[PDB]
Amino acid sequence: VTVKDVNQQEFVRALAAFLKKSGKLKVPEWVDTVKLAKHKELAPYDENWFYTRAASTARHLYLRGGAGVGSMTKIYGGRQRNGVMPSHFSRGSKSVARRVLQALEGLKMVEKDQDWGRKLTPQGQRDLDRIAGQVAAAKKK
Amino acid sequence: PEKFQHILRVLNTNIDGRRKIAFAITAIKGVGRRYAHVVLRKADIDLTKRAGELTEDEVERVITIMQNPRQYKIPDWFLNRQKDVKDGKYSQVLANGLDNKLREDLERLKKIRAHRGLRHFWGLRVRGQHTKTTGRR
Amino acid sequence: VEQKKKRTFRKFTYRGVDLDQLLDMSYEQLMQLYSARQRRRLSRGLRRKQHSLLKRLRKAKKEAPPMEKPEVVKTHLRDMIILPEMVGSMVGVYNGKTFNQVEIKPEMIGHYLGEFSITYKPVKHGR
Amino acid sequence: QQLYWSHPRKFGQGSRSCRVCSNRHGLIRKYGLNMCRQCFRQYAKDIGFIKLD
Amino acid sequence: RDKLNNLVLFDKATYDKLCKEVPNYKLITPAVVSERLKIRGSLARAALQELLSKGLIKLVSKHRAQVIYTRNTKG
Amino acid sequence: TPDIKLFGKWSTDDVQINDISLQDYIAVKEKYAKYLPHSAGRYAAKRFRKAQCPIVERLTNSMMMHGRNNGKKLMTVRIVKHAFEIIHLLTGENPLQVLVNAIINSGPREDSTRIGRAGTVRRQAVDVSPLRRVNQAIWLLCTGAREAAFRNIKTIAECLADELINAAKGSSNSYAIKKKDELERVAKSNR
RNA sequence: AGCGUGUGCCUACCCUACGCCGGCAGGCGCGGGUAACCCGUUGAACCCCAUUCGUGAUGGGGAUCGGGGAUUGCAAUUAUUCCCCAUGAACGAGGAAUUCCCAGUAAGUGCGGGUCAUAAGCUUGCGUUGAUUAAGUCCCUGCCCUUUGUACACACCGCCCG
Repeated sequence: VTVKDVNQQEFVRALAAFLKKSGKLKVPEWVDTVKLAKHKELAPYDENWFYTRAASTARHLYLRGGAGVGSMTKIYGGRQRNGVMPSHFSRGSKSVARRVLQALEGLKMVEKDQDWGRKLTPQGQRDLDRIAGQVAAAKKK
Repeated sequence: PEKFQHILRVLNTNIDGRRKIAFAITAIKGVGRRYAHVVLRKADIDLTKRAGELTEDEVERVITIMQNPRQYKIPDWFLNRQKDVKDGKYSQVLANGLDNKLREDLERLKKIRAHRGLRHFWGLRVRGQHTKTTGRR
Repeated sequence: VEQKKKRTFRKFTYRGVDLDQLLDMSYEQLMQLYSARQRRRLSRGLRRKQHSLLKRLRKAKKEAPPMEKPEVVKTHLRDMIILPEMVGSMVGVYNGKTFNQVEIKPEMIGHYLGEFSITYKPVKHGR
Repeated sequence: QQLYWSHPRKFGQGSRSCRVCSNRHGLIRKYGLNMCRQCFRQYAKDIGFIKLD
Repeated sequence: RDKLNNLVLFDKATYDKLCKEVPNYKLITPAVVSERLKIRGSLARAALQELLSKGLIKLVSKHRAQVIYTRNTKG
Repeated sequence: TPDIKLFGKWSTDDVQINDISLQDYIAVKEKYAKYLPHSAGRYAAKRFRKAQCPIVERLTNSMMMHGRNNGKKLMTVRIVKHAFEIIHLLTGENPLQVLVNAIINSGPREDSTRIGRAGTVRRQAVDVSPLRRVNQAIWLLCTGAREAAFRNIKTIAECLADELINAAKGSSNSYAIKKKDELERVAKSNR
């Protein structure tokens, strides 16, 4: 495995947990309260979820040259039920993603990229690749 | 596993116990779903279960948070009554007390004789809507 | 409206703030609190311009005897926001054809003049 | 001089017309042409808008 | 009709019913457990994941949407 | 895959349309085994061509019905794949054989047409073509499964299996079987 | 993913990536772009999926109303609109009737353009996912083909008896 080698769900699942063990990520004190998207029906069932998003994003950046919060809000953004009106896109929160981006920096997984947008760092690139291997290794099944 | 309660009361409403807590709570006037969901998360409960389950302990703990939400990392924007006016509150009205304040507010602008008030009094509409074709039955 | 009890006795606090306190600031410090729509209107209104009106209010507040109501002050500014400076006055509030006359109680605060002069007429189905 | 005589004209239907005919209704504002539809129908050949499908 | 009311917490005796029955059925999903007992559906679920323990029941597909379980692994 | 072209994982070979005449608008694969009940499929242009279409897919298509469900083939393919698995657990066999059987058993042999008849319009017993027999059967079973599934906890894959199995050996438990017998009974009178 | 779109404009003004603050709504600082250069490998949405729910108008549904946050505008009160909470309706499949339709077609599903300061439940295309079903005929309906009848010819929605 390149991270590209591992399936997205298991990769994210494994990394997100690894982050949880590490114990040092950092977390707008909120996270108990927050929905994550105006579109959103209820907050996240796994109140633990902050880690999962972080993993998801780290993987998301590693794939691509550089990304920023607006893109993430939309990615997270689902369809919002206008009620009487037909449903439409609504890019998902900007505080969570930003905080995610800021926090990741602390670990050095990602760093400000040139010309705007955060890019993965070689430190992160190394870190993701390492867990990617661990996941591949676990088993067949 | 275990059993008990079916049928528990919190502050002046009867709450079906069979039901899931978050949903179970939402009988209480002023506890909508986004509410009750966040209250419970604050109140430390295994989210995974039925209102009929849980302890007398956890219950007071839900109520205590429910009527002092601000004091528990619940933001004001999550709240029913921001900006009171009469006291410049923030607040989150609950239970029998929502019907109450609803009455107050309607009275207020009926005293003052404002057109909205008048509308409520005749039992028409107060947002800008056309009244020619609908709300007829 | 000056002394122990005399007149006073209707109270009303606006936003935790008291009418004693209300009646003493600047409209500045009032809109600061909470109201948000009314405050933006006055800021943007601004430059502001119901100037003469506000002087017409104080004027007739003066000439009014010493006990009661008095004469009133007319206007077409439906979009005006009631602020403590106004309270106790009497406003002729136009609706299209009529000027409805309304004393502004302290409760109204933050509301728009238009909300107290109904334009339309209830209506009719049977009759 | 007559300070009296105008209220905002910056925006809305009232801020524009037909360069051809004054009409403030059914106005083609795309590509900066600013012709009312009725006129645009009559002038679309001289402007260079031709029927193909 | 069809009004369904469900026992939403374990009653001992209903715990016994579960392990001493379900080996009977060839097909078991949420619905089976619900109809044949009077299980919540929510507490059906938890009984399925538990049953798959080291199984009374055996997985043949738990498509997100659906578990589909068979009888235990007998003769 | 290279040895024999099985189904999701099921063999086409050795399934025999146990019913002369029907033979052949039920399309298994007198060579045509594929992999998935989904295809670009252009059946519509010609009147016949539909027969070419694999019966499995034909069944899957009928599955995605009701305005909301239109165009959800992925959903149907998913349901079909599950149903075959449930059917297999229930009787071994080839569930595809089970499917074929239900189809063979359900097509109304005889039917009725609303012949003008003067007044008190009577109905004329007529025999029914094999294309119709196939077309009608697949409806019946799908409408059967869909109708059952709707207010019950049970899933379409399951209800489909139940409709398919009961029909494969005509249990008459099935909605479809009862419907077919009703249509046929009507055909016989009238005459 | 695709049709399309933009400022430097007949007279006031653009599309906006990216940092920060805010739960949101949004606020704020930048910097490019007369564009096949930039917004935008339009990283859309259905969908697919690992969970929860469990057949309860319930978590289906989002009406109505209350309070509150913000955006457009000089001015929004008769809600322009948006959000946040709360209040959480009818509706559990639709009689008489009746529209439209043959292959990327019906249907689901998002997007962009027009309106536009602000405002989409609209219209007007576009791609995406994509069937069932006649494969014909003149029965009903509508219109034109002969032959034929007609006291009709403002033409059957026409011209008749006490």
